[PDB]
Amino acid sequence: EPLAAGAVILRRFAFNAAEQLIRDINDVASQSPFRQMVTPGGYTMSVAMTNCGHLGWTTHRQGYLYSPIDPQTNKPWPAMPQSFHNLCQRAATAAGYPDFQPDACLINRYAPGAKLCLHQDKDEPDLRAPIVSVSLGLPAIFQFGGLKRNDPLKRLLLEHGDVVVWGGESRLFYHGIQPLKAGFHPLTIDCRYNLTFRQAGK
DNA sequence: AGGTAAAACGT
DNA sequence: AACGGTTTTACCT
Ligand SMILES: O=C(O)CCC(=O)C(=O)O
Ligand SMILES: [Mn+2]
Repeated sequence: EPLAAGAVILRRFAFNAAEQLIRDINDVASQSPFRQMVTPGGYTMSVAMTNCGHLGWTTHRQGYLYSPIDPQTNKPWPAMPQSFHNLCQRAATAAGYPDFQPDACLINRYAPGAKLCLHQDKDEPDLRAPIVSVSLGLPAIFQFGGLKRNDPLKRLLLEHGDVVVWGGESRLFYHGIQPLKAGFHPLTIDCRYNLTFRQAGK
């Protein structure tokens, strides 16, 4: 059984590419550091984030925004690593989205207990473009629902190297990550990373 | 009028 | 601890 209409999980798709992806996460973070963003309501997110590529997802007092500039450093986000772009392209093609051209990569870091409450990815103007989501390190429970918040949830363990792609009919589906369980991974030591690729511009 | 804020406590 | 209330409102454009 596939995940949803226009959605698929590619298990261990990024396993072989993982070590290089993690080196490149470190390189990106050396320029635009991980930070826990503050919601408009004034709460600090448990997930630490940074971005690469032309546009980066951020919180602001007025809401959420994709920006070409890191508001912390006041410099552009680091360029999207070739390893990121190549993996994303291969995953998108395998998932049935061969024309996907991302211009934005959000890098999430989960410490033990870190979560991402059920939400939609909707800050992007071109809804024809899919989401490519790459898991690295410690395993996490991914929630995948429907168009409405109360739509029944699928719960899927996402392990190191797993790639999830959604778009088309499932593009605006609610999804999230349950509080991360503590553990060890030889490549990340004590955390989970996630790479979320999007077309956020035109 | 529609979009977005909640990507964030009680049972 | 899975589910759902809150946005059951307050501001922008
Ligand atoms: O960490 C994940 O697997 C999901 C991340 C996510 O939903 C997001 O960054 O919008
Ligand atoms: Mn998301």
